[PDB]
Amino acid sequence: TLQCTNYAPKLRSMMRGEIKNCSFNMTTELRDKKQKVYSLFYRLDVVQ
Amino acid sequence: DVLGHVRMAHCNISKATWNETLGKVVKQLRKHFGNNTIIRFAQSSGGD
Amino acid sequence: VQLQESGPGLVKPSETLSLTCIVSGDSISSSEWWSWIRQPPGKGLEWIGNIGGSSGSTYYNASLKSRVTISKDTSKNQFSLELKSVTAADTAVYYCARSSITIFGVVVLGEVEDKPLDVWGRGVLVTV
Amino acid sequence: LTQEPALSVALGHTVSMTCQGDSLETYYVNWFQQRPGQVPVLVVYGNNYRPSGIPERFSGSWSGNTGTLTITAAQVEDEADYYCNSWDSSGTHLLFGGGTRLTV
Ligand SMILES: *[C@@H]1O[C@H](CO)[C@@H](O[C@@H]2O[C@H](CO)[C@@H](O[C@@H]3O[C@H](CO[C@H]4O[C@H](CO)[C@@H](O)[C@H](O)[C@@H]4O)[C@@H](O)[C@H](O[C@H]4O[C@H](CO)[C@@H](O)[C@H](O)[C@@H]4O[C@H]4O[C@H](CO)[C@@H](O)[C@H](O)[C@@H]4O)[C@@H]3O)[C@H](O)[C@H]2NC(C)=O)[C@H](O)[C@H]1NC(C)=O
Ligand SMILES: *[C@@H]1O[C@H](CO)[C@@H](O[C@@H]2O[C@H](CO)[C@@H](O[C@@H]3O[C@H](CO)[C@@H](O)[C@H](O)[C@@H]3O)[C@H](O)[C@H]2NC(C)=O)[C@H](O)[C@H]1NC(C)=O
Ligand SMILES: *[C@@H]1O[C@H](CO)[C@@H](O[C@@H]2O[C@H](CO)[C@@H](O)[C@H](O)[C@H]2NC(C)=O)[C@H](O)[C@H]1NC(C)=O
Ligand SMILES: *[C@@H]1O[C@H](CO)[C@@H](O)[C@H](O)[C@H]1NC(C)=O
Ligand SMILES: *[C@@H]1O[C@H](CO)[C@@H](O)[C@H](O)[C@H]1NC(C)=O
Ligand SMILES: *[C@@H]1O[C@H](CO)[C@@H](O)[C@H](O)[C@H]1NC(C)=O
Ligand SMILES: *[C@@H]1O[C@H](CO)[C@@H](O)[C@H](O)[C@H]1NC(C)=O
Repeated sequence: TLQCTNYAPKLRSMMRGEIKNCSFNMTTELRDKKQKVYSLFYRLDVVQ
Repeated sequence: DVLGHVRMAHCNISKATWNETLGKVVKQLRKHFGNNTIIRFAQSSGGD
Repeated sequence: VQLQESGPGLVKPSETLSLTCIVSGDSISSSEWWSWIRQPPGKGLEWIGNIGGSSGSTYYNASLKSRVTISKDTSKNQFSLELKSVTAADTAVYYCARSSITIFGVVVLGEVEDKPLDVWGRGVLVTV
Repeated sequence: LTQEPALSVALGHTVSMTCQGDSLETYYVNWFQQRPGQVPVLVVYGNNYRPSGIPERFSGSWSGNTGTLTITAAQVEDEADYYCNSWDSSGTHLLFGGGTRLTV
């Protein structure tokens, strides 16, 4: 599960809403740990 | 991160070159569809 | 670019006020918004309304809208504000101003930014 | 829009003037300065851009649903009313704060 917001909330070009800033836990090298990763995704690759 | 403004990807085609290319295509289509047939081009409709 | 304004100055209650904004060194037909702003001595800068310089589209202040008309004359590069039923609340300094649009990318893709009030005129003080 | 009615700072000290509203999620805060009796000017616009002619002391931030104008080491020439100006969410170009009275 990703938690996402808009990358550029104040943008009026055709790119408004196209890039989302998503947060997720992922995995790490050791099975006991988790991390927090922030990354940008394109709207076309992410489903609500 | 985006190191500057967020801009949309795009492609440029010269208008005069395309207009001549398309006219040539129309002439070759007329050879199969008729000298007095109207040849219209339109964008793709359905699908992904 | 410089902006200048003129008008009747003192009017009586229920009379209609007509203010004219003129420009120096510009052309109103550009893709810029032109606006009128009201500032009475005890308040801040309260927008009156605006008109698009290139298209004629207008917006108005909803509490004022029904009694205010804003128009532009492409000829002579001029704007005017027509305010009906002028009352004591209108004893304020009137300003004309222009917005501008900056460009960082492709114009046809909307890759522009707003700069809402780049140049201000000196304004005129009216009384009622 | 709501903003601090007044701020009092010693000469030579930095100030931070903050405005808040609902439309600031989608619009940038445009900071204006009006010295009493003078024509107002634009101080900060868009994505923290500075118009030519404004000293480097004036800068700001649009984080969250607020906007902040920071004047580093405020000078006597900066004594003016300051206003946080932005557009309304309906598209109407008016949403304007009461103004902050800055005394140095
Ligand atoms: C397909 O074809 C289209 C055209 O149909 C073409 O679009 C054009 O793209 C270029 C960018 O590659 C656009 O160029 C921009 O134009 C604006 C406006 O130009 C005015 O001002 C300049 C000032 O030099 C005049 O020379 C000009 O004649 C106009 O009066 C410029 O403002 C842009 O400059 C900014 O970005 C530059 C990036 O290199 C910066 O170097 C420059 O300093 C400007 O910086 C911005 O950011 C700064 C941040 O600090 C800020 O301080 C600045 O104030 C400013 O905000 C840039 O030159 C051109 O306008 C587009 N044309 C149209 C019609 O949209 C596509 O590129 C083309 N694509 C392909 C693949 O072929
Ligand atoms: C254009 O629209 C704006 C609203 O966006 C109108 O502004 C409002 O004007 C009234 C009249 O003065 C303000 O009420 C007063 O507020 C002060 C606050 O210090 C208070 O002391 C007074 O007793 C009175 O309550 C109101 O606050 C203000 N609202 C804003 C600025 O958001 C404006 O009047 C309209 N213009 C015209 C010509 O009608
Ligand atoms: C995605 O959003 C998060 C916040 O929700 C950004 O992380 C913040 O970045 C600012 C600096 O701009 C820091 O001051 C905050 O402390 C950060 N918050 C957290 C929780 O780390 C993150 O940078 C955004 N992604 C991108 C690519 O900019
Ligand atoms: C990551 O996991 C923690 C639990 O350890 C959870 O509270 C947090 O919401 C998760 N992050 C996301 C983005 O779901
Ligand atoms: C593509 O770029 C070349 C330069 O590398 C230029 O000569 C040509 O005209 C460009 N084509 C279009 C359609 O812009
Ligand atoms: C070019 O475009 C125009 C658009 O009106 C069209 O009428 C014309 O047939 C096209 N082809 C040529 C060769 O001009
Ligand atoms: C179309 O015109 C060509 C001449 O360019 C002619 O040879 C051909 O027979 C014509 N076809 C019809 C169906 O009229």
